[PDB]
Amino acid sequence: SDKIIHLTDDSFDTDVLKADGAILVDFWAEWCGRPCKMIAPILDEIADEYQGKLTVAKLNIDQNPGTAPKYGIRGIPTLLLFKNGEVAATKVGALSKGQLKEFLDANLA
Ligand SMILES: [Cu+2]
Repeated sequence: SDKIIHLTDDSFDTDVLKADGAILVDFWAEWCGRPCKMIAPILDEIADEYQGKLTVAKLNIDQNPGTAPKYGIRGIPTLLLFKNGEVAATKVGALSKGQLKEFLDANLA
């Protein structure tokens, strides 16, 4: 987890919406079991691998309850890709590294 911005509702406008470039935000909570657990190792790899192309960040919805409403998240994990203030694309549930790389490659072009 060294490269992964830990977000709060207070920091989201600054860290995400005012940032240059792309950032992938993982919405999660401790009560999400296996599907959240399954993507957390892969995100450390992606954050490493897309260094300078993309920032990965996590927001725990329990501890931070006002963000997922403004973007309509129904379930966790949900991954939202932001490019310069805007939602470019959404991926819901657990997925493999290979299909997470397909989602980021198609959208960082
Ligand atoms: Cu790390």
